[PDB]
Amino acid sequence: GQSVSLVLTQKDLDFFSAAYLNEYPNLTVILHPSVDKSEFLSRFNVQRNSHQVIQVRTEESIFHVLKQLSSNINLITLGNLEMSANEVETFHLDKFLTNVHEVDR
Amino acid sequence: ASTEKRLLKEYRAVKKELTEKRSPIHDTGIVDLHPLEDGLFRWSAVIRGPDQSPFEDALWKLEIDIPTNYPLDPPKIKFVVFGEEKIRQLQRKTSSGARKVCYKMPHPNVNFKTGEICLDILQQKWSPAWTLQSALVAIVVLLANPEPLSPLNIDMANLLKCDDTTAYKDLVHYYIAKYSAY
Repeated sequence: GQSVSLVLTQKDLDFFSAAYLNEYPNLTVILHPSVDKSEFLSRFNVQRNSHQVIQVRTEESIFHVLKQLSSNINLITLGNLEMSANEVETFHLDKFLTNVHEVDR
Repeated sequence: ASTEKRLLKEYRAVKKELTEKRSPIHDTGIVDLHPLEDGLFRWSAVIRGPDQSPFEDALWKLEIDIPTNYPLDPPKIKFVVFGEEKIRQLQRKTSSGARKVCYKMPHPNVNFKTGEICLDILQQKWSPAWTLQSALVAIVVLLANPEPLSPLNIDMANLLKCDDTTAYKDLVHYYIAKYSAY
């Protein structure tokens, strides 16, 4: 049990590997609006883990999805959003780190 | 004094309505409803979330506390919701006996932790006109018809305020997959 929320923009996407979803049941992926869910799933052959992946339609929704999930680890590069200086929402979330530090967990 | 025999009548009613195949009970979402133990004042119910909605095709469990002056006062009704560690142990008993039930409830008008529900019918639009059975049907209607402006779960409600209907639905599909059990 090692709970991680992973938010992938277009750019963050190269730090992904089909391997992660195979191996960690408590990993949960949140796609930016820029990333289509169904194309993402065939591009990494992760159809089996449809449910673990969450298609969001606005950037704001990301934070609600993170806050609803409340994962122990929260990986997200805020710098890759189009929104900025809206850190209006907070630290409700345990252990945010920039998405680059995937490999640590 | 009297309450007891109403409650007993409500039980017999629903008992026999579920025994009939063609009765309208089934399309209302009510899978099961009964008292616990010998005590009439605590009940269990199982409901099926309504079609054309993100809660479709999954069951939920409800616990129902009946006050003594019922039906003048409403029952207290909550979804049974467990911690992620309690659910993963329940999942270890996988022999596919009775039915799969989901033990998380992600909806704007239910409290994610407690299982508590925010529905007018239960909070003093209640009247003795209502029964346990129709209050349940009311809750399934609520599942299809969340009210974002009266939220007990802010984050699910805010997905609707954003109009992020797909995030709402993916997330509901998530919880059902990962957190059901027997």
